[PDB]
Amino acid sequence: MKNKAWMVHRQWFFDLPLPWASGATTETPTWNRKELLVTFKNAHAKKQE
Amino acid sequence: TQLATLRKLCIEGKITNITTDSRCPTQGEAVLPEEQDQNYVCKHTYVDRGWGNGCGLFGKGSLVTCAKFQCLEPIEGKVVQYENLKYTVIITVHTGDQ
Amino acid sequence: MRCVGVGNRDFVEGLSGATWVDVVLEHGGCVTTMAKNKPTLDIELQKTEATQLATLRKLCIEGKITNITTDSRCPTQGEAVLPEEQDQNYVCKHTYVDRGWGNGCGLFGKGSLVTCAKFQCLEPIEGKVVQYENLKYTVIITVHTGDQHQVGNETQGVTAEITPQASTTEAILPEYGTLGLECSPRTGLDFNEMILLTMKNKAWMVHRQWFFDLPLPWASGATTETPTWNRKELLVTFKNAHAKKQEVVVLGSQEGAMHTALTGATEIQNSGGTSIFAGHLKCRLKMDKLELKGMSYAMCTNTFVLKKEVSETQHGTILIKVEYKGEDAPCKIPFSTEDGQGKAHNGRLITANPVVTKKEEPVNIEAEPPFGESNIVIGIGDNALKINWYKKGSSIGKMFEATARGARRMAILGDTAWDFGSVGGVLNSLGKMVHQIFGSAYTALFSGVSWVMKIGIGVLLTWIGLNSKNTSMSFSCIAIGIITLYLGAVVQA
Amino acid sequence: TQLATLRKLCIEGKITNITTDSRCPTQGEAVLPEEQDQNYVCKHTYVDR
Amino acid sequence: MRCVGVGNRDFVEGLSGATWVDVVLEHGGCVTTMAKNKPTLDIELQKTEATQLATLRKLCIEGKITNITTDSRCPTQGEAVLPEEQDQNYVCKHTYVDRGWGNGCGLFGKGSLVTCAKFQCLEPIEGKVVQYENLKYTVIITVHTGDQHQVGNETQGVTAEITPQASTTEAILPEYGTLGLECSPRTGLDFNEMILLTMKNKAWMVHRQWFFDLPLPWASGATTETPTWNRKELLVTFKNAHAKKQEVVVLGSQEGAMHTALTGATEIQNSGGTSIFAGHLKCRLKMDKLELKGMSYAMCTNTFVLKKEVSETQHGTILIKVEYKGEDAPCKIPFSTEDGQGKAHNGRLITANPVVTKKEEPVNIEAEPPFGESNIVIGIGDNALKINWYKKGSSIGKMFEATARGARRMAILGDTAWDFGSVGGVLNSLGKMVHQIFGSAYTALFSGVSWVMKIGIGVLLTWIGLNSKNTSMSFSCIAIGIITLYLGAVVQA
Amino acid sequence: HIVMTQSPLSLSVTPGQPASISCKSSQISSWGSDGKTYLYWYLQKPGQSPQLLIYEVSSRFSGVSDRFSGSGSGTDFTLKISRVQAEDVGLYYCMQGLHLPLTFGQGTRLEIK
Amino acid sequence: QVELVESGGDVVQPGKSLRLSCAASGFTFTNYAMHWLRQAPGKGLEWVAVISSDVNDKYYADSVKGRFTISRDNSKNTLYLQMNSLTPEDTAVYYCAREQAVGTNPWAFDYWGQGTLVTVSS
Amino acid sequence: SVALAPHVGMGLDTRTQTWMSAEGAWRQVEKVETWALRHPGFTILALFLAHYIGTSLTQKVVIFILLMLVTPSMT
Amino acid sequence: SVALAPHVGMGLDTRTQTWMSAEGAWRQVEKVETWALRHPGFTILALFLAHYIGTSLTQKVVIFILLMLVTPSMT
Amino acid sequence: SVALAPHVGMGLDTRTQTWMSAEGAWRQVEKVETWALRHPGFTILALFLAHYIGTSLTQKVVIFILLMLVTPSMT
Amino acid sequence: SVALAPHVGMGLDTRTQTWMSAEGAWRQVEKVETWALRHPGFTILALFLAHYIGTSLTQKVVIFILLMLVTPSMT
Ligand SMILES: *[C@@H]1O[C@H](CO)[C@@H](O[C@@H]2O[C@H](CO)[C@@H](O[C@@H]3O[C@H](CO[C@@H]4O[C@H](CO)[C@@H](O)[C@H](O)[C@@H]4O)[C@@H](O)[C@H](O[C@H]4O[C@H](CO)[C@@H](O)[C@H](O)[C@@H]4O)[C@@H]3O)[C@H](O)[C@H]2NC(C)=O)[C@H](O)[C@H]1NC(C)=O
Ligand SMILES: *[C@@H]1O[C@H](CO)[C@@H](O[C@@H]2O[C@H](CO)[C@@H](O[C@@H]3O[C@H](CO[C@@H]4O[C@H](CO)[C@@H](O)[C@H](O)[C@@H]4O)[C@@H](O)[C@H](O[C@H]4O[C@H](CO)[C@@H](O)[C@H](O)[C@@H]4O)[C@@H]3O)[C@H](O)[C@H]2NC(C)=O)[C@H](O)[C@H]1NC(C)=O
Ligand SMILES: *[C@@H]1O[C@H](CO)[C@@H](O[C@@H]2O[C@H](CO)[C@@H](O[C@@H]3O[C@H](CO[C@@H]4O[C@H](CO)[C@@H](O)[C@H](O)[C@@H]4O)[C@@H](O)[C@H](O[C@H]4O[C@H](CO)[C@@H](O)[C@H](O)[C@@H]4O)[C@@H]3O)[C@H](O)[C@H]2NC(C)=O)[C@H](O)[C@H]1NC(C)=O
Ligand SMILES: *[C@@H]1O[C@H](CO)[C@@H](O[C@@H]2O[C@H](CO)[C@@H](O[C@@H]3O[C@H](CO)[C@@H](O)[C@H](O)[C@@H]3O)[C@H](O)[C@H]2NC(C)=O)[C@H](O)[C@H]1NC(C)=O
Ligand SMILES: *[C@@H]1O[C@H](CO)[C@@H](O[C@@H]2O[C@H](CO)[C@@H](O[C@@H]3O[C@H](CO)[C@@H](O)[C@H](O)[C@@H]3O)[C@H](O)[C@H]2NC(C)=O)[C@H](O)[C@H]1NC(C)=O
Ligand SMILES: *[C@@H]1O[C@H](CO)[C@@H](O[C@@H]2O[C@H](CO)[C@@H](O)[C@H](O)[C@H]2NC(C)=O)[C@H](O)[C@H]1NC(C)=O
Repeated sequence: MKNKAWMVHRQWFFDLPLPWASGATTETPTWNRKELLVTFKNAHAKKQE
Repeated sequence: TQLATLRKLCIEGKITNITTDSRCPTQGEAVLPEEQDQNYVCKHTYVDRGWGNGCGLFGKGSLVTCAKFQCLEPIEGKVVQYENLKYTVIITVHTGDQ
Repeated sequence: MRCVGVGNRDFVEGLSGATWVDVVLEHGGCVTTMAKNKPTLDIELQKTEATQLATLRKLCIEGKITNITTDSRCPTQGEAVLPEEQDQNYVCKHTYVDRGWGNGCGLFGKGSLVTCAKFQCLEPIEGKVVQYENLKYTVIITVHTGDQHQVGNETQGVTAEITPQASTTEAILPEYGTLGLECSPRTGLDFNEMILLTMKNKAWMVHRQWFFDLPLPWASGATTETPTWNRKELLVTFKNAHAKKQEVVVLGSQEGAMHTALTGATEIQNSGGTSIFAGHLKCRLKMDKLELKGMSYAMCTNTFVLKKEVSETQHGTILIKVEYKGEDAPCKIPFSTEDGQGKAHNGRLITANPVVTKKEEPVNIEAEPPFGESNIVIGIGDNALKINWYKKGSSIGKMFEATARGARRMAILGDTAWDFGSVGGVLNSLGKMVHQIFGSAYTALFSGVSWVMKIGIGVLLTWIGLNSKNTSMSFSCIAIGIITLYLGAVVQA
Repeated sequence: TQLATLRKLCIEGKITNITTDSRCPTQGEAVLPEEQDQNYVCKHTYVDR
Repeated sequence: MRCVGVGNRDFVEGLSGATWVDVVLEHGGCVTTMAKNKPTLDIELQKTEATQLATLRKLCIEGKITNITTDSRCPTQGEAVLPEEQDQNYVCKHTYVDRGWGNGCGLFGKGSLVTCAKFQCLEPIEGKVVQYENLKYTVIITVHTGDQHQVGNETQGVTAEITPQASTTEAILPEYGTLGLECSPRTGLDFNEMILLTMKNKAWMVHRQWFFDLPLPWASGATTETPTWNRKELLVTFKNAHAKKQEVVVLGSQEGAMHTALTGATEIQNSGGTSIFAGHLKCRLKMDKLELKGMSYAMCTNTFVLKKEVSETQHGTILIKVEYKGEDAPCKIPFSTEDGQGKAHNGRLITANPVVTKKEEPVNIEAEPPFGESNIVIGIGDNALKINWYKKGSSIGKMFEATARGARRMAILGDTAWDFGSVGGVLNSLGKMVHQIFGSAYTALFSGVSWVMKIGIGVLLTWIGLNSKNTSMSFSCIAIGIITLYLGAVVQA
Repeated sequence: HIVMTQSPLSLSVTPGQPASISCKSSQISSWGSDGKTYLYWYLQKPGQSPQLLIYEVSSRFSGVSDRFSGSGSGTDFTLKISRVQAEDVGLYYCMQGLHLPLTFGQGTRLEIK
Repeated sequence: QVELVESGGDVVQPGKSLRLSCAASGFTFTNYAMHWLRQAPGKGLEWVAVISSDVNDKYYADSVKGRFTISRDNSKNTLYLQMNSLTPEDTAVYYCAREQAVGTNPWAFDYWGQGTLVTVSS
Repeated sequence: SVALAPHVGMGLDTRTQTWMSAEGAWRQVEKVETWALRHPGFTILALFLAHYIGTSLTQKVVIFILLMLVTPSMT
Repeated sequence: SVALAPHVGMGLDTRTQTWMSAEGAWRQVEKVETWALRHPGFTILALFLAHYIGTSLTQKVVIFILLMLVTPSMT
Repeated sequence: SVALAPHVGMGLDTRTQTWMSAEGAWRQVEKVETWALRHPGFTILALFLAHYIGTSLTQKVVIFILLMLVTPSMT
Repeated sequence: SVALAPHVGMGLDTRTQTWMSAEGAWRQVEKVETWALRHPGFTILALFLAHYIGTSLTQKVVIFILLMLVTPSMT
């Protein structure tokens, strides 16, 4: 990430709460769990943003 | 020497297009045409609707909001195979050099 | 009638003493207060806004490392010192390395090494605090005038404003008189022990001790062009690899970590004035100076026609939108709710006095019918149209939902929910005081417990109570466990 | 009279343009540009090679 | 070596007097047969295909209704009759309808009413059977030769056609002798209980009785253009709403219901030849005439170099690929294995004895290294190629995996798993007899039980075993509970 | 613009006899993504409108008699009739659906000998 | 059970435009791609034009490209063909072919219309 | 025919995947779950029946579960 | 799929005869009857289970009936 | 870090929804599930400890649950 | 969030120093100290619970420590 590179366990890497794409060099990747970064606020039940 | 990208996670993000389609309190679930799109992150919630909202039935309606999602600065998760790995050992003799 | 459809709307239908009733105004929903021969006005606490804010303390999330300098020391000559260590904006750290003739030292051993990095921080958190000097609650009051566009309209009503400097105010309703309104803005919410931290553009509302106990560098927030960070080591990492030298890393941006830390804290609007949209206000309503519109009007004598079919508000109250279609313009409307297969009258109006102000405009009636089948006559005589609407549910269901609503109100408002709709008296006040003491102890010894641990402790306590052979305390443990379970199942909205 | 519809549910479908992509072991999931289209139904699987 | 990479292969290694070993082919996995002095070859039942299929019964899937004719009698006398009733093409039904002076009948009362429509069927479902005479099995055999392009190459192989009339066809391998196949094709998927459901160009191998028990109307089964259909009453739904009259409505198209009623059947490709692809075959391998090429060749003394990096397969084979660099082409490749610089030779060549047949023709070797460090020496002298390897695993893990594989085979194959790779023996005969008897009884008991009902009944029966203490525990639990859970966790193949 | 060439132009056969019609393509009509071959066979009965007999190379269409069966893999496809009846008079136009400007063949003719 | 009936066919002099109409019944029209096909007397079947499920997408045969126009009035459940600059060669029996009910091709023919005759001559 | 006679457990068993295996493995379980969530009172009735017929902690549970499996799927 | 959830017993009941009320009445019973005629061994298994899980005669009868009604209904 | 010690339980409850309510709750509970599924031997260790320290079933269960909740959280 | 479940104990130990070793260790231990100093009544609650569930001093101490470690971490 960024410029620094670490060395992590395989299961630890696979078990992270972040969206992931297959990493197959596609110009536009497909994120599997996009809800882990986006919050859907709803204030006193009239609309959500 | 060479690395393959097993799976990319990502940290930042951006929400581009936001669209909402509500539904009347008892007519059922709410559906948006872009829900089936893979890069739209949708979520269903409940709201209350009435004649103030132009609905005609007083109750708890269904509301869904879809936001187009593209992600910035991803993590790469590169994996190395034993195909090309190079250990390097340096050996020095006690030559008594200056 | 305004705010008919709001989930949290609840009637306050009892006046006492000099025609005054207490009521706790909350941002969630409105109050449909009723009285005998008084207009049935609706009250919302619209918004609480803070005009001026002071910067109590700035935390910060990002950062940058500008100048990096290291001065090592020989293995036994002692500690390592850099001239910029005493500078307040240089984050230094001492470590040990091994030195020898390869390093030109002359003694083989473990030396001392210190690295100092100049630190300035980008995009800080602000941590603004509001004082009661200038705080402005805003209450909008709407009368059940039976207007054509009144059904759910959120942008028509009389506005009253309540500063802690001048709490008492008067709402001059257009034709129904002036609504005396006596509130307590200073005690609605504990604005003293709360700081409105503003990072990026979003502003939350957090506890004071929680804000002060955070692992981030802070400056005093005194509007200095260059602030002084107290704990700069909480953002900067000093890596040392197999003990030969150390380097300095600024360790990213804590913006996402803050967004994770901030779960359970209500968000606030920050654009323009930092208007808040959470919290409640306690008020006393004095409705002695309330006339009723058109008490001297005559009774209408022509057939009506429906415009929109009758529909049920989720509190079992029917909105009826009728068109007069009669030649005597201001004469009021007769409304009689004839019960099933009989002349019995077990239902009542909620709109205090329905009057057709103009022939053209359709006025909208409010009725709360009996639980069973009921025909609500809304005309004068034999030509009176008969609206038939059938209500589902019984009195027991209404009692259960009222009990649940009261339980949630007590859970959210605490001891304050004891005087919502209070008519006075000694029973209510005594109950309020007793519950205040009990809740004080309860919150004091359950403070800071997540909902998972709350429900776990509740089940553990009720199991302890079930297995105790001391009835006097076995019942008490079971009661405490039940209350703890109910709260833990509700705490987070 | 004057009935308002709110749901159309299908019975007779028709599958067109079947496309496949495959990748080596430990090289990520297969990605296909047609995934980000409403009309496309796409299912992953595992193959040996 | 067309067997490498499938992930379903399983190595048969035994041999007996007259060198015959019987193995079982399942259309999914490819067998590998190693021996002391016989070249290890691999076998895969490619495709089982039948020909000249007869049509046993024809099923209608949808209908069209025309010529609705009705007739009623006067009430309280006779019963409605219609000449069209006796016609085979017409579906009819009798109901009672109220009649009176309004309907023209003299006397009031219920009267019979018969409606006859024309059932002209459409979209038939043919059900085809196959006799054992025309069933044909094709078998592909390849010896491990170390050719350049022979790693999992599905195309190149030797084909032997096996039919029940002549089931002892022997393959003639080039330069390797003749591998003799003497197999019984009568056993396998019993094709006396198979009806092929050719329904809109998709076939299936369903059970015979289940096909006969399909409620859909069935035809005679002969080849005609206007076949008469029996049991037409259940695909047209007569509706007598109220009592004035009855209508006639065709039910609809049963294709979607059929597809979900076939949710457990096995699909087979039906285009031209009805080439079934699911099934299994038991075959004996008579390897008496079979020889290995170049046993008498001299050894190679030159440099060996990898041309493709060694990569372990799923089952532990590593697939070494090397190319000779010497001048003596018709030569034998040496081999050596050392664990920790000790010549324990704890390895094995799944290839018999790889030999170079041309100077610079690449050859590929399939070796099985031990479970720890394994230095592999190919050439001789100081230029010996040294392939370091490390098979990650444990010996007990391999035994557990082999036991699981055998259990899966015993779950799929009824009892022929006891003959899979069974090198003669008397113990295996007793095992097969016992398993045959007990499995026949067990399947007669658990005929047609659900994927989840098997698990539920197994749990219940193992609980019963753990309860009873009259030495019924030992047989009930072990014999039914564990077996039934294991089966019900596997049945949905 | 794949042009379809049919081998027979007139097929006079007695009833109760087989018949083989060939429709040879100028290019393999095998769609790569799915591996299917899009070749269709229509029959316009005299004084009628064309029907659809085999909606693929060998998967016959609904309502078609039992005897109509096709074959062919890349360019040499066949239409096999097992036993010719008196209704088989018509024009067996083959077609390729692989490419958008789809083109029919000239179409053979079948008559009773 | 589906019924495709032609309309609009009549005599016409060369150069005079004509609009053909294909009335549809027996199925939901808006979900089906439709085609126009013609058979000149004594000549092989020749496909003319195709309109897909979405109204905007259309294609024409190059021999007739730039001379015809195909339109879909799916609200009325009918198909429209606009023939312009007709040639004495452009005389044939014209058909209206539905999309395939079952299969893989986005465009195929399964049911053919009754057929209309248009004659371009002087 | 009607989707009430599937070829689930009877007959042959092979190594190849049977038609619509993964889609229909949990079909009846999903049906039972959705029926139970749509009609909750029968859970109360089944509890009553089990607790008032032949009660012993194994029988009282097996009868309840068996009835809760019978009624929805039988429908 | 869809056939597993018939619109039976939902609650709206009227004088007018419903759809397929004559044929779709005994459909579920005939399914179980055909299944029982086709698979006889599970009858013996159910008899054994009812005998060894039921201490009372009524318990045995109820267990046997429910076992017969649950497995064909399940599949 | 700051992500530890969320603003939960500070006694500022209000009618309006807070920040990241449902997501925060279920992430806090699901961290333990993911960690416990990742490393299964500590279940055996915790069972051993809570069995050799606990003298009654209630104490054993309480200690086992508390260990299984401490470890993924202290890690 | 991701800050939960750090990469600790994955069995990848090496001679070289890891990422944020001392800071990570002492922050993980100091979170509990800060939370326990912030809210002191839960000490009384935990003492009560661990005293009325524990029957021996060892069990009481263990349960008290485990509660005091669970709560700041589960929060
Ligand atoms: C998500 O949200 C973004 C923005 O929020 C949307 O972005 C749209 O991008 C398109 C271009 O890709 C914009 O179209 C431009 O519209 C200009 C407005 O002119 C007219 O506007 C009216 C509406 O008032 C339309 O009805 C007309 O049809 C016109 O479009 C238009 O002038 C412009 O064209 C000009 O510039 C281009 C570029 O130089 C020239 O090629 C062209 O010839 C002409 O000179 C564009 O067409 C559109 O306005 C944007 N939408 C906005 C700003 O709200 C995305 O579309 C949204 N959806 C997705 C999936 O991302
Ligand atoms: C932290 O680290 C940063 C950078 O890493 C340091 O930034 C230094 O900034 C000063 C200016 O504020 C830079 O001085 C410039 O030096 C130029 C080099 O010219 C000569 O260099 C030699 C060394 O090789 C010196 O010995 C001479 O004395 C000269 O400086 C010099 O040309 C330049 O002056 C020119 O430009 C200015 C601006 O236009 C004119 O006013 C001037 O007349 C002349 O034309 C500057 O003086 C210095 O180079 C930077 N250091 C670097 C890049 O390493 C900070 O000083 C560090 N410390 C702190 C506390 O921040
Ligand atoms: C889904 O699947 C379908 C079918 O399976 C695909 O359908 C394709 O549709 C396009 C048009 O939408 C077809 O394009 C046509 O290609 C013709 C090929 O001619 C040459 O092909 C070579 C490649 O071998 C090219 O390199 C040349 O440049 C040529 O294009 C082409 O001749 C034709 O154009 C001609 O006809 C049109 C209409 O008559 C004229 O307007 C045009 O001027 C020209 O005369 C088309 O461009 C394509 O053939 C179809 N493919 C198949 C397999 O049927 C879809 O594309 C798939 N995808 C989607 C999203 O639907
Ligand atoms: C909520 O209340 C506001 C204000 O009372 C409503 O706005 C009103 O909207 C109506 C039309 O919906 C306007 O009527 C129009 O008036 C003009 C000028 O008199 C006339 O020319 C038109 O023909 C029409 O009659 C009305 O003026 C307007 N009132 C204002 C702007 O003060 C609003 O509709 C109500 N409802 C909602 C959902 O907001
Ligand atoms: C599976 O087996 C087939 C058949 O053995 C392999 O096909 C063979 O491939 C090789 C190289 O790809 C062909 O050799 C070539 O010969 C031509 C003409 O001499 C020459 O110009 C090339 O440079 C190359 O040497 C060989 O002819 C061909 N044999 C055939 C088609 O029968 C195939 O490669 C094997 N593997 C796979 C994955 O299919
Ligand atoms: C059954 O119905 C068909 C169609 O409704 C009838 O066929 C019609 O017969 C009359 C003469 O009796 C013709 O004029 C019509 O053209 C026919 N319609 C067609 C063929 O579609 C038929 O007569 C009816 N009766 C029988 C016994 O078949």
